[PDB]
Amino acid sequence: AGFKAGVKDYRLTYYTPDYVVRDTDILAAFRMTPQPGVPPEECGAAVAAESSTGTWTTVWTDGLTSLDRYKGRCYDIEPVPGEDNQYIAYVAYPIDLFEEGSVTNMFTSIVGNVFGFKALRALRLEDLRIPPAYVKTFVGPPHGIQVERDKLNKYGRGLLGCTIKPKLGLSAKNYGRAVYECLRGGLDFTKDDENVNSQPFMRWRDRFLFVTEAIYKAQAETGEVKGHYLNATAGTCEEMMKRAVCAKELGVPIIMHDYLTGGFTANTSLAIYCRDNGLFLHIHRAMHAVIDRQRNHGIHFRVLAKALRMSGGDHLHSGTVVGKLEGEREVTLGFVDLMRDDYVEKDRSRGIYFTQDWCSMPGVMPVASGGIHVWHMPALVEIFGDDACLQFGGGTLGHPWGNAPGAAANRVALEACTQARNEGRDLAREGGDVIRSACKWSPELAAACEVWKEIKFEFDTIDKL
Amino acid sequence: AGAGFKAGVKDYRLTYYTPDYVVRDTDILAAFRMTPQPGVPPEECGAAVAAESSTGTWTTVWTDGLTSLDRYKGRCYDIEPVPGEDNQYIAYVAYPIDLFEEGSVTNMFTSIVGNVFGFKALRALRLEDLRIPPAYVKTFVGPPHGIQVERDKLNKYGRGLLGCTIKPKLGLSAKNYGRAVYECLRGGLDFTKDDENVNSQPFMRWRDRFLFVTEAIYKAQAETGEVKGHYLNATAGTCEEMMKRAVCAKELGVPIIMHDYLTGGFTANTSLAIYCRDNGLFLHIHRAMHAVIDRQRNHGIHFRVLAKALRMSGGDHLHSGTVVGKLEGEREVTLGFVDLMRDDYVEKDRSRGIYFTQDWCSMPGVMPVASGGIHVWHMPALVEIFGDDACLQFGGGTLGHPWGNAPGAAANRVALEACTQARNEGRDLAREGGDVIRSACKWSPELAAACEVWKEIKFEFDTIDKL
Amino acid sequence: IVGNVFGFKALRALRLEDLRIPPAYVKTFVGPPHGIQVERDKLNKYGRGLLGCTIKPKLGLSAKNYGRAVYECLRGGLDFTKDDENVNSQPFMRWRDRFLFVTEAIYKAQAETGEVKGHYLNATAGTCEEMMKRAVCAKELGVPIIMHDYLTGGFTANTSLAIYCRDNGLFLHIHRAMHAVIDRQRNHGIHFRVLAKALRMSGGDHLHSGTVVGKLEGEREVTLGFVDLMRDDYVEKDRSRGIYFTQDWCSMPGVMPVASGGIHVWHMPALVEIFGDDACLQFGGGTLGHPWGNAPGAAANRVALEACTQARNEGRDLAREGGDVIRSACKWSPELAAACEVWKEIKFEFDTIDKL
Amino acid sequence: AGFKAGVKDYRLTYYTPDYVVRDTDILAAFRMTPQPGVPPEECGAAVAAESSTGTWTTVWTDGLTSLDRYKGRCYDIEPVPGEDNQYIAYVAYPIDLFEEGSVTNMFTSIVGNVFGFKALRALRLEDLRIPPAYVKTFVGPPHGIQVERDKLNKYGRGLLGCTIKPKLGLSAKNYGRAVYECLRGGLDFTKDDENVNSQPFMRWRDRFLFVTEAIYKAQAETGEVKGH
Amino acid sequence: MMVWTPVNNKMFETFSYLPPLTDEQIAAQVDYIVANGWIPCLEFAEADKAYVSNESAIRFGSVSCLYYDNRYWTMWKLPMFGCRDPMQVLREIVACTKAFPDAYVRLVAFDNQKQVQIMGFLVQRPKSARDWQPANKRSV
Amino acid sequence: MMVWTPVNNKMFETFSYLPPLTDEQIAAQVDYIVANGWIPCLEFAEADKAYVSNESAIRFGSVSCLYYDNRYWTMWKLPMFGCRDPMQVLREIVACTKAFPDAYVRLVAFDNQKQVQIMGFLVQRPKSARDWQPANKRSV
Ligand SMILES: O=C(O)[C@@](O)(COP(=O)(O)O)[C@H](O)[C@H](O)COP(=O)(O)O
Ligand SMILES: O=C(O)[C@@](O)(COP(=O)(O)O)[C@H](O)[C@H](O)COP(=O)(O)O
Ligand SMILES: O=C(O)[C@@](O)(COP(=O)(O)O)[C@H](O)[C@H](O)COP(=O)(O)O
Ligand SMILES: [Mg+2]
Ligand SMILES: [Mg+2]
Ligand SMILES: [Mg+2]
Ligand SMILES: [Mg+2]
Repeated sequence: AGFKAGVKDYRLTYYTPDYVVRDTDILAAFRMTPQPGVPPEECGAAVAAESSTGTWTTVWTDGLTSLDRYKGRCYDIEPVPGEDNQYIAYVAYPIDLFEEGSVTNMFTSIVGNVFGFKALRALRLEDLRIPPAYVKTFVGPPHGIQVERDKLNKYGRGLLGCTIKPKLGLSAKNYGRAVYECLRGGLDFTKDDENVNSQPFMRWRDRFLFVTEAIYKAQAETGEVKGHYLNATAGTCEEMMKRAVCAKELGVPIIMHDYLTGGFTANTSLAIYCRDNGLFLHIHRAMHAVIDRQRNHGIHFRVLAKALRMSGGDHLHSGTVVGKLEGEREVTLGFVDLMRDDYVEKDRSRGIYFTQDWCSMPGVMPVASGGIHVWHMPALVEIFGDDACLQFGGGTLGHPWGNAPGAAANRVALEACTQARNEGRDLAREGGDVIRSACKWSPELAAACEVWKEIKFEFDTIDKL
Repeated sequence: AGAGFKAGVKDYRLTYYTPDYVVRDTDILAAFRMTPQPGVPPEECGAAVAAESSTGTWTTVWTDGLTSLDRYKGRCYDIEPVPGEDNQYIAYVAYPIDLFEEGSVTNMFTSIVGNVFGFKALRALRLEDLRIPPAYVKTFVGPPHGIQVERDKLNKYGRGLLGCTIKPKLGLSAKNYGRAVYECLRGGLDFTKDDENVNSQPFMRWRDRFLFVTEAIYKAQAETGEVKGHYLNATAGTCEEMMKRAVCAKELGVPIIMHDYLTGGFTANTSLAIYCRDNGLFLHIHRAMHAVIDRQRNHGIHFRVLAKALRMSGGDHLHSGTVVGKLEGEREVTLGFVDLMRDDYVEKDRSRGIYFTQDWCSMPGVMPVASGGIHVWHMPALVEIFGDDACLQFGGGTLGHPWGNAPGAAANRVALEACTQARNEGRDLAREGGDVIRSACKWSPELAAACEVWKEIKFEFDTIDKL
Repeated sequence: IVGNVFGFKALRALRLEDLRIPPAYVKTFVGPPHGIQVERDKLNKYGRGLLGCTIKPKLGLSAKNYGRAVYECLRGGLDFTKDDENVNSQPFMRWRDRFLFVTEAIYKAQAETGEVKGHYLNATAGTCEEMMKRAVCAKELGVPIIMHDYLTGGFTANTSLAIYCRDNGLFLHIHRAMHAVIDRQRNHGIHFRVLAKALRMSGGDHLHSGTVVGKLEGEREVTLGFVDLMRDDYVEKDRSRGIYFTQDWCSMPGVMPVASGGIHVWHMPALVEIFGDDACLQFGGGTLGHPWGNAPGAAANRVALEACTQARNEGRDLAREGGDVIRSACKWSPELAAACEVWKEIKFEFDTIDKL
Repeated sequence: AGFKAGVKDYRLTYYTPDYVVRDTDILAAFRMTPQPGVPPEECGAAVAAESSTGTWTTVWTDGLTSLDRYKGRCYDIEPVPGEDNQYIAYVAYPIDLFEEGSVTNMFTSIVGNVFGFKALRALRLEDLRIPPAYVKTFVGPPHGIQVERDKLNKYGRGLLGCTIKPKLGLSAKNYGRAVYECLRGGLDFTKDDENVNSQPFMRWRDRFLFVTEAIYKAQAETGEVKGH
Repeated sequence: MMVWTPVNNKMFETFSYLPPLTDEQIAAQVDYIVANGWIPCLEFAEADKAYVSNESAIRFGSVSCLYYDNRYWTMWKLPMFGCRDPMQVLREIVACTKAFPDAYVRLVAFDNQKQVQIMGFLVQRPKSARDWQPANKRSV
Repeated sequence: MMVWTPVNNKMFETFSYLPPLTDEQIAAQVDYIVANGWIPCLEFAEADKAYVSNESAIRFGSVSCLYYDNRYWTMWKLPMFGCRDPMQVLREIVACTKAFPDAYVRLVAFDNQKQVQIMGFLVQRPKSARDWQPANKRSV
């Protein structure tokens, strides 16, 4: 075989339907919508080529190396039930293609250029099979669920959090004031809003200081370990690290990072710093829905969640199912398993396209947050079980009696539901009764229940399987 | 009694829909293409977007009263219906400058696109444009050098710059990389580059590559007597690895590195841009993953916003699309954001997707890079679309030449200079481009061979990202 | 001395039995960070052997469970616990989590008992940089003691670590993991006494010495010989104990011998008789295998040691009366009685490979 | 299954002849010589136990974790042809047992204590199967053969080296003198003897300097890349 | 509006925001442990060692993150490995509180697959304790 | 199963795990000192200075490794250099405890060749001490 200059079909090299995947290959499932007149085999082959080794015309340099060894391979194509022009194209990437420990590099190949090809109309990465041999190159999360519970000395129930509100506009001292009143009422954590970084109305270091006073006051008052996710998200790696360092020096338990808006490179650095200095790292998924909302195009959240598990985080927001932000039940249960568990079998009814073996990488604590209140508690406990953090921002700071009563109401509701489950009660059916029973001896819960009685979030789901 | 705290849920529009608000010259403005769920009034949907990207949540909080919501709240101040759409609106939101961390693109995105795209109350949402006011622009370091300084340091004037991605994308050894690089640069290309996904890998570790490529740069430069560079990829898994790679480039005395700003991220990118400013390295920006975000008309963020964000975060080059090559980019859309990348002042112009007048207040312009599936026959159109202030890149269009890299580079350089000369002489490249190329073929056998191989090759498909 | 010569075709087998390290060479070494006298002085512990204990199972315990086991062991009367030699940092337990929980356990047990406590935190690592990071964390937690596997980590790393320990006042326990690959066979390799001398020069406050009576090999006379080479300032030639050369240590601090591996309460009289007070005796299985748990296990070992020590001090012959000493102590110590019952029949008696 | 204090055979937990090895397990092949009266199954089990999770008596803490998940397993025993008391015992170790990137840790488990057990007369580690998932945790060699040839620009023949002699006793300048004369005659490399470090007769930095002069002299003279 | 009292209103992690558990409610929690095959265990502490504190941090550099004293309590006997009898757990609660009538005592359970404590709650506080409130006095 | 008590079960290093020493047992320990030619010495401390503590570490950077207060006690007179008479040691124990009836008192001996304390045990604790257990109450 000599060098022959010119354009030929991608499928001649990159469509290999008889390929048997290797246990070290990274696998991708792409929901692919080709342009009219582009065979799905060619479209799949183009995706495989331009995310691995190939370009639009034949290059002579292929001959200096072994394309068989390195090429990405479209090895299977599935039609999508109910769609005339949608296919699941499966692509295998040899492990040699990837930089060890770099989520950034993995994304750069797999989602770098292919989504903009004129030859396709839409493309969505649904899933990735990360093989143990690649998983093992990552530091992964600083601590993980088991270690987190162990350091906090908290067992037998979901954790409780709360975003301070209003989102922006509060002074540093008022932030600490709100934090102290929230924590002292029964919440384990509070947090900076994702967009609270450092601003004219409140500079970060002032906030860290006042919040630290509040954490230690509430802890001493209640006798329970308290934390507040102090935001390290910043414009530069240097500012981000300065903020992490200050939290270390204050001896406080937990910081947060917006992994998508800050980015994987910054996030991985931060996760490593957290591992080395024993800080918990809460991950906020700000901007995920720009990428993961639409069924036909983008990247499903389950891939963003796997990427975060690899890059590093002790917590990651998972959605609520029942709250103000979208997340269908089956989809959510699927990626929650992918975040927490060591081994997750293929299960298309939950959007799990590949069996995923995490080879002992620590599990990430799912955080259910956004538009939830006391009446949601039974469903949340039923959906998530104990290994989750449930967060009530407005559901605390919107309580008619203030933050401490608000926190108490949420903590009462959680513990009542937990007790009821433990006793054999069915939370899906008896949840309303559990809450109403608790209302009899908890005036804080009764007041919360009254204010939010009619409030539901029920809309047509966009991100359907 | 005046206004007390009243617990409970009320409509967002009672606080966040302010159609009579007169925007301030320091406000950040956002244009959102919004698709509400049935039964959600567009005013309420716009108000929810404004609220949940600024100060508000789903129920009334008492803490509002400790501060001034009027001072801090995002405001949906206008709603435009979309011609040809029954359930699409442009919602305009104004954000006070106080909401944003100085110099942090990360923070700006976190507010404006953080949570609102996932709201059950909407079906789809797309950020079309942002008005970045001079008072906020001034908080950013911005690009390490910019177009004028770049040309000045390179001593290159009067034509587009020429680049080229080495191929195959992955799988080449460090020495073969430098071999390909030398052969490309010596034939007349100004630059070559690492593929976006070439970082450090088992088949080729980064530092070996940097070394061999450095030998290739200096060989080609001495041979041709023209300044040469190769965008060495600093993209990495961690900020520490990224910086180590930048440092090595600095110590080798080479001109230019690259970063994948979206896959690496804005926090890392801004850090790198600052390092590049402080050590006089050019920073080429690859927009890997942009199309995940910017392809679809109904949902995501238009590339023009991603381009503004990069200009603020910092980069000397940013890929702009080709219009005519293998990747999508409609002409009018592209011309619009190219102006937003390069120019100091760009007037509102909806016919090019420019929703807001944008004043860059002397922040340096970013060099557009047209790359992807282009070859010699595209040259007239590329020169016509972009003018001189662009870098045109031919990866396959160089390494796919039947005679090898140096002849491939020569063909591209000949085509560019012929088109440039023709334009300078008064010729119309849109009409006479084919003739210009054919004339050059008579005295350039390298060009003739390139023209023959790619004669029939075009990329013409229905456009997804339409205005 | 051992670089190339062992592989020469012209020989069938070669074993380095001994080295005479002259004072003029001894004086070029920093040597052990502290040594026996300083160690006793900083711990405020005198008049009896020290007691240690390896946490078990070797691998597979979480950081918090490690600290849990540690606290229960130390509070019952053990002076020290330790990471297993192969406990470094792993998926089931990362090092820094362990260091933190173990620190809580050390301080809890110390406050509870009113005796100084320690746990040898393993600084053994894949790189010098990781090793140092682990030592630094121990320093910053204010805890007394770390450990290093000097042979698997290596002499270059070990010497560095010993110097760090000297400069920051950390005790350095040395585990001899892999020594038996080298020192087991009579015809070929390097005898342990040379490996012990090398360690003393490179630096360590403790070194494992064998038990004689436990699960791992160590003949009595051989052991007594190298124990003297580890502890003493001047050791005369004595071929009946494998000492081929008179060794003058020229005031280099002595290294504390650590008797560990397959030993239990009934071995106590022999251990005290063999080693005397200047040794650390370690009971891993012999603590965590007690039927009532770690604290009772520790108490049984501490009772046995103190009874034997008292008996020796009173003029009793531990070689002959040891069983009687233990049985007498059983009458007022239910913890010891329960330990004695479980391990009554357990002995380790096999043909010795490493014979003189 | 409660905690039962006391000593039991290692083989009850650590001899698993029906175990199917996982593709991520580290495997070891031990040439094992048991003491008389110690069954090879028990001896192999002892080796597996004491290089992984076990000690000489039952510990209660096993119950807090999953021994099945973590234990080393003697999964096969081969008799050695021509030997009455020698066996190859095969042990599988879960990947979870090992620190990523640490040869030190791997050796510490597999060869740390088991070679000294009274219950065996001799033991030799013949081989290890390092699985890709563990290989991938290592940085590995700085360059490797291909990169080495590429940086040296040397292809198509073996490379030539040479240890300077006498082993010890030469001065720094005489070291450089010997090196220059060696390299200029056609050797690619020379080298310090293994035991040449820094010593009274020749301190390291003096040697590095004189050798550097010699490398560059021979390189300029021959036109071939030289090293020491 | 009722005001959550900051005096003396100490809590005790899981279930301490509910009314004090009846014997029937405790028995039901024990049934839950056994039904799931978890390992029951009792832990106890004297009043001075009951709540999280910071005293050891005096010995530290800048490494106090997630370090607290008094998280560990003292084990009562051993974890009840293999226990499939709720009555056995209840009898150990009686034995533990009898031996230590002035101590804080908590019942916990371990899962050996996740290797983590999977449940826990207080079963005894000393009668001398006055740093806590009855359910109806938590707010005023 | 007996449970080792964590309350108030403070120990005192060598021989504190044995039943309290009789006068005959103390005399035998003194005979051991003299037989070996070691230097007897008595040391004492008031209750507040008896047990190892950390208070000075407040003045430190990251240098608290193997630093504890209350390791040093107060010397009774001088070490009894040249003493070859056990009765003399016993008489000094009497004199020391008479002068300080409420103090902790320990008997130690020094070896001047190794230059280290070579033995030691408590010979008196204040009768007001209640932070320790009799042998048969150490477990419950
Ligand atoms: O800014 C907010 O809306 C929140 O602080 C919740 O506030 P409330 O508790 O007041 O609703 C969280 O950041 C969102 O839940 C993020 O969404 P997700 O978890 O889906 O990423
Ligand atoms: O990986 C590639 O395909 C390229 O190297 C071009 O190769 P060829 O020159 O061989 O076509 C560029 O990265 C794309 O142009 C990126 O797309 P865009 O510029 O649109 O971001
Ligand atoms: O891993 C082990 O087997 C031990 O923890 C002992 O455990 P047990 O107390 O449970 O026996 C020690 O490391 C050995 O004593 C080392 O051998 P040596 O001292 O000869 O170097
Ligand atoms: Mg938020
Ligand atoms: Mg590319
Ligand atoms: Mg061990
Ligand atoms: Mg040699």
